[PDB]
Parts: sequence; C-alpha cells; structure tokens
Amino acid sequence: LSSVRYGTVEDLLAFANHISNFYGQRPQESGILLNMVITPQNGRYQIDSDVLLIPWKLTYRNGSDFIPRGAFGKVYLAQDIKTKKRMACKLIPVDQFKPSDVEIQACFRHENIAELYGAVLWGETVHLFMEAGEGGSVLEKLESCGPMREFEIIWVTKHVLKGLDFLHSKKVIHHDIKPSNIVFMSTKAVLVDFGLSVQMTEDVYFPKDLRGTEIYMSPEVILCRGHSTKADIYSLGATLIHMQTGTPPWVKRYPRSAYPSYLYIIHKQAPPLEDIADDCSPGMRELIEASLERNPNHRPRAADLLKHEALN
Ligand SMILES: c1ccc(-c2cc3c(cn2)ncc2ncn(-c4ccc5nc(NCCN6CCOCC6)sc5c4)c23)cc1
Repeated sequence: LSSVRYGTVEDLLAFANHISNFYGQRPQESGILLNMVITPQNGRYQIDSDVLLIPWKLTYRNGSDFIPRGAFGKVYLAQDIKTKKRMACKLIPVDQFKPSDVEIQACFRHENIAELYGAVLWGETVHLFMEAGEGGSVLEKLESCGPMREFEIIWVTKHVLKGLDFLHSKKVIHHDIKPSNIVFMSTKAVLVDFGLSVQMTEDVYFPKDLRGTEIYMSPEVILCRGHSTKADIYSLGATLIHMQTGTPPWVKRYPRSAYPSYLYIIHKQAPPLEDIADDCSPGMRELIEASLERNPNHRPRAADLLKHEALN
C-alpha cells in the first residue's frame, strides 16, 4: 500500500481494486510481486533506479500492422539492472487501471500462457511485469526469415492450441490472437497480451465495444450481437494464413487506404479461402478452412483441432 512487497494473487487483486477506488504528490513505490524478479535495495523495490525500462516496438516491413481496437497503455521491455533478467512491462496509467488487466494472467496459470510476475505503482503509472520470450514473436520470425514452413507452423499451432484449450476450459476469450501475441521460448510457443481478454459469465458473451485486431476478426465479433471462445479459433485461422503467406487474410486482395472498409469485407466475404497458400498440404488446408468456418457453432474447438490429422 505504501511500499512494494511480495504477495499472493489475493494481495495482488486487493491492490488492483484499491487503485480503481491524486497527482502532485512525491512518487513512491507500492504494489504486489507474485515472483521475486526485481532486486531489492535497502529493503525497498526502487524500479525507477534499479529497473531499466525501454519502449518495445516491433519493426513491421510488410501493410501487416493493425492497431488493436479498444487497446490502451504501452509495451516496454523491463530489465532488472542487477541480475540482467529480461521481462515484458505493460505500462497503464492510474485512471485507466482496473482489476481485469491482471485477473486472467494472475488466476489462470498454464505452460503455454505468459506468467504475471507482479504489479508496481510508481507515481502516475502502474507497471505490469510479465514473462518475456527470449526468442521473440512469430511476427518477428516472419518479418525476418519470411513465410514459415509447414512443420514450423504445426509446432507453433500445437502449442497455441494447448493455451487456447486451457483458456477456453476456464471460459476465457483471449480476444487478440495474432502472430505478434505468440512468442518463442527454448522449448515452447506462448500466448501474450491479455488486455482485451474477458471471462465469460454466461454461454454467450455480449461486448459493449468493438475490441481486437480487425484483420483477424471473425464475422460474429464485428456484428457485436454476441460471440464466444470460438472467436479465438477464427483468429488462429487468420494467423495461420499470416504464417504461411507472410501477410494476414484481407490485406493483399483489398489494399490499405485512408478510407478502410475491412469490417464490411469480412462480413460479406468470410472465410478468406482465397488468402490460403497455393502450396500447402491438403491436411493443412482442411485445418485452416475449418477454423475459419463462418458459423461459430460449426467451427471446431481447440480440443478438436489438437486431434486433427495435419498436426499428428
Ligand atoms: C503486452 C504485454 C506483454 C507482451 C509481450 C511481448 C513479447 C514477449 C512477452 N510479452 N516476449 C517476447 C517478444 N518479442 C517481441 N514481443 C513483442 C514486443 C512488443 C509488442 N507490442 C505489441 N503490440 C503493440 C500494441 N500494444 C498497444 C497497447 O496495448 C498492448 C498492445 S505485440 C508485441 C510483442 C515480445 C505483449 C503485449
């Protein structure tokens, strides 16, 4: 409350609720750390003096760069100067900070999901220290070495589906599955960015605002008339197209302009079966076109997709 301390998920959530309930006062540290990732100095965790914070920007070279709708804050690369340990840092202001920004990552832990290390308030900014992938993002790999080979896609898709299956079993819709939100580790691929993620109360989720990245959006998400976890499956299909072609589903056929109409194009023409790569196995084609299925009730679950012939 007055200083940064080590705590539980309960301590973390109690702090998040207090922040959501005064500028010009001396900036003092306060918050809860779930993991001991910041080296203390004189019995304090002084992130302003001991944590190296630099903006984390991705170099986009293909128009494969879409700003997420309803997104807030900034992504920074945080590094504890003493241990030289790298972490991701989601910087959110006090007024915009609410308990949903941490709830998913703090309560639901899985191998294919990025771990939440803690939340530190310093002045007017709340710092969300998270697990970082030492091997970069899927987008970085695509922009660097070009379109991915089928075996490399199968390896990533197997890991992504395990993380989706987990979140979908806990009734959580990720809402932003894109190559930039899938990162590489030494033995796995992990899902990041839980800012747009919601926990489902009932069988159908009714959004108040249109949130997410437009090119990977399903036809039911654009409509805002209700959707479920199946929305993430369409987005996976859209990322699968991005992985094998080097560009997301609609960008090539319908170029980028100051007057875009992608929400209309997806609604009138989805699934993007024309954007699927010409040189891909019949099994892999079958996997993509089923995940892009127009009707969410006829689209497979993450558990069904893991059992597919292409992956095995
Ligand atoms: C939120 C919190 C943490 C991460 C994150 C990124 C990682 C990582 C672990 N975690 N491990 C390795 C890695 N190699 C590159 N990246 C990387 C770096 C920056 C980056 N920015 C992205 N999006 C820009 C849009 N912002 C707008 C504000 O709201 C959030 C989204 S995706 C993205 C991905 C990463 C991502 C988002």
